[PDB]
Amino acid sequence: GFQNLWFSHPRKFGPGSRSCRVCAGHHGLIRKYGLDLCRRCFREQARDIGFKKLD
Amino acid sequence: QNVTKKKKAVIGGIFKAELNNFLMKELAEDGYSGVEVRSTPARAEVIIMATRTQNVLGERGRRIKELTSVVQKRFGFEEGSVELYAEKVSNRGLCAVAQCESLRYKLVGGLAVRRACYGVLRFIMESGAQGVEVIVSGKLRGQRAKAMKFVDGLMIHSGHPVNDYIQQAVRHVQLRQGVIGIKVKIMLPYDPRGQNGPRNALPDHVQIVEP
Amino acid sequence: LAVLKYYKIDENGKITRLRKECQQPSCGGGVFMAQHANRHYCGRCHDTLV
Amino acid sequence: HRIRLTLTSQNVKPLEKVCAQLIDGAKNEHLIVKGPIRMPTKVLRITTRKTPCGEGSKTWDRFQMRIHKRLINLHAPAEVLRQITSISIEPGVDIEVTRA
Amino acid sequence: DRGLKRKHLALIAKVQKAKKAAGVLEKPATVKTHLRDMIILPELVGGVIG
Amino acid sequence: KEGALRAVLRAAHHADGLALHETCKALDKREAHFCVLAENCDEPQYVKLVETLCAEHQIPLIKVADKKIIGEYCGLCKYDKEGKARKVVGCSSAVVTNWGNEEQGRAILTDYFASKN
Amino acid sequence: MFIPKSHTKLIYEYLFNEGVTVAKKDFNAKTHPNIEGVSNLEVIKTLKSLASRELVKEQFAWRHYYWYLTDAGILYLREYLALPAEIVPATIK
RNA sequence: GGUCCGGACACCAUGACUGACAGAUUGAAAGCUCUUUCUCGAUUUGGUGGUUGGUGGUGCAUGGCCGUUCUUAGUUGGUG
Repeated sequence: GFQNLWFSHPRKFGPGSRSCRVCAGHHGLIRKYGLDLCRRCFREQARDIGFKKLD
Repeated sequence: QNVTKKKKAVIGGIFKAELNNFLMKELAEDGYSGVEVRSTPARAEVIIMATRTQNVLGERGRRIKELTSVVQKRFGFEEGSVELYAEKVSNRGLCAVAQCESLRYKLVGGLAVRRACYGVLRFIMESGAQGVEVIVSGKLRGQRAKAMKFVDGLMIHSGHPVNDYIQQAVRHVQLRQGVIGIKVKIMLPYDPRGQNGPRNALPDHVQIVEP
Repeated sequence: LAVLKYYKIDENGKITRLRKECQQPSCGGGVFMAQHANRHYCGRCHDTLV
Repeated sequence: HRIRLTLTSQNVKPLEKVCAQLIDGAKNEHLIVKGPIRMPTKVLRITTRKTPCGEGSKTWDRFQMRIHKRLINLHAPAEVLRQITSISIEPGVDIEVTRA
Repeated sequence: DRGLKRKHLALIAKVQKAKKAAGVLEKPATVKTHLRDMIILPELVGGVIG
Repeated sequence: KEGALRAVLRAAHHADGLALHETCKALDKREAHFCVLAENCDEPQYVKLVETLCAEHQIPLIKVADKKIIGEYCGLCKYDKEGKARKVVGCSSAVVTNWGNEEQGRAILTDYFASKN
Repeated sequence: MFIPKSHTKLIYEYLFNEGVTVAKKDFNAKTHPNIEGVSNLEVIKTLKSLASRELVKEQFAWRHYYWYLTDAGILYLREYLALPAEIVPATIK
C-alpha cells in the first residue's frame, strides 16, 4: 500500500542520494572533505568556510 | 569525536557559514553586522555583532535565549554547550552590511532611490570612510532595467590591499515590479589603532619620519 | 448504526454477543470480527479466521 | 611522561603567537620544553567553474585552504600545564593535550 | 544467488497457474508483466506473456 | 452536580480517556468508571441495550434527559469568548476511563452514584 | 493533514516545553531528531498550521525550518494542553 | 500507465471521517477501484475564499553570477 509504495525505491547511491545543503540540488555537487555544496553553493560560501583565492 | 583535522576545519567553516546565513536572515531588522564563532572544545561561544544589542537581546534577554536554544537544537549541541553573546558595533557607518540593510529598509519604505542612496553615501562619508560606492540595479524606472551608481571619495579595485581595505555587502529588495539588487562598498580608513580600519598602511603609501 | 447489531438482549435482561469477538493479544473484548461469507476479519487487526 | 601539545590553525600569525606564549610559559616555569615542531602544511584545493551555467569561456576559480600544525613535547607531571594552557589563548587556533 | 524477488516469484506462480488452468489443445491466457529482467526458466516455458 | 460532572469530564477529555462505538469497547474493557446517558434517544433497542452492558459489567450510570446538554458537556463546541455553547452534537452515551478535576466533587459523585444504586 | 491526536499531543508538548522547534525540510524522514514518536512530516505540518494561525513565528534557512513560540501561541497552548498557569517554557524562564 | 494530497488558515454543513483479511482487479502483496463488513473516531470530508507547489512560459520584465567587447592601457571629476 501507500506505506510501502511512497518511497519504495532505494536512494543509497547515485546523484539522487545527495544534494547541496543550501538549495537541495543534485547537479555539480562537491563531496571533497564532506562539503556537500553545489558548485554554485560553494562559490558563494567559500569565504565563510575559509577558502581563499591565493593564486 | 575522532575526525581528521581537515574534516574538522571544513565542519567549522560550514557551521560558521550556516550560522551567518541564518543570523542575517533572522536579525536583519535588528541591524545585524556579522558573527564570530569561537568553538573551543569545552564551550562554543558565538558573538553576534549588530548595531542594536537592545533589540537583538529583546525583552530581558528572551530573543537571545531563543536563538541559542534553537542553534543548539539545529546543530546537535549539548544544552548549555553552545552560547550566544550580543555585541554592539562601534562604527555603524563603516559596516557595509548594516548600511546595505538600512538602504534596504529605506527602499522598502518607499523613499526615492536617488535620495536614499545619497543619504547613505553622505552618512558613510561622514562616518570616516575614505570612499564609498553604492550600486542599485533593477526595474527602477519603467519596464527596462537599469543600474544607478553613486561614488564618493577614492576607492581601490585591484590587488591584495582590497581584501584589507574594502568591505562589501550585497542585498535584494522585492518590490511590486520585481527584484532590485543593492551593492555597497566602503574603503576603510588607515587606523593605526586598528579599530576603524586596517592597522597596516597601503603598500604603496610611503610615510616619512619628519627630522 | 450497526453497533447495536452485535448484541442480543435476552428477555431476562442480560446480553450475548452476536459476533465472534477477537482474540488478538493486544485487542480483545469489545472489538468484533466481520461476518464475511466464508471468513471472519478483525477490523482492528488482521487475525483472519476461516 | 611526555605531554604532547598539538596546535592547529589556518593562519600562521596567531599560531606562532600561541606557540611563543606557551614556550615562554614553560621556560619561565623551568620545564623541559621541546621546540615547536612544524608539521608539513596541508593544502586543500577546490577548482570550480566560475560560471553558474555552461556558457562563455572556460574559466576556473582555484580556491585553497591551508592548515598548519605545531607540536610541543613537555616533560611535566606537575600542575603547571593547566596554568600555561589556560593563560594563553587566541582565536582561530585549536589546542589539544595528549598524555603520550 | 543474490535472490529472485517477490514480484518475480509471483509472476512465476501466475504463469504456472495460467498454464495449469488450460487444456493442451488451447493456449494459456496471456499473463501481462512489466518485469523485463525476469529470467526465462523451465517453469516459464509453454506460457504466453505480455 | 452538573458542574462537578463537567469539571471531571473536562480533565477526562484532556487526558484522552473520555469516550457509542467507543463507549461499548470501553465498558467491555471495564476501565469505565460510569456512563452518562440520554432519555431523548428514540431508538428503543439502543436505549435498553446500553444499560444492559452497563449493569452486566457493574458500571452504574447517570441519566440526563436531553442529549444536547451532554453534547455541551465535553468541550467539543466552539465558544464566543464567553463559553457560549455553539453547534453542539448529540452525545447519547459516553464513558470516563480516567478521572478528572474537581477531586472533591468527583468523590462526592462517586459516593452519590454508588450509594443510590 | 490527518494526524493522530496523540501525535499532535507530543508535538504540542515539546513545543510548549522548549519554546522553539527545529525541523529539517525532509518530508520523508520517519523520526524527528528531537521529538520521539512523530515523523518529520507531521511536525512540519503541525507547526506550519501554528504559523498559519499566527501562534508561532517561522523562519527558513538552508533546508531547516525554525519556529519560535509567541504570546498568542503560549495562551492557546496552555489552554489546549491544560497546564497550570504557573508553568512556562524554558525560554521565558 | 497508476497512486497520494504533502489543498495551510477562515467561513458554511452533513458517527464527519481513516485503514485494511479474503475473492475480483491491476504490471504489481495497490483496500486504486468493485464484491464484504469490520475497525480508529473530529484529525477529516464537500463547497466558497484564500493559500501552497511547479526542471511550466518569459534571461526581450528582473537580482546575483559569469563571458565578451578588451589583457590591451585606458578612463573621470573640481577650479581655471
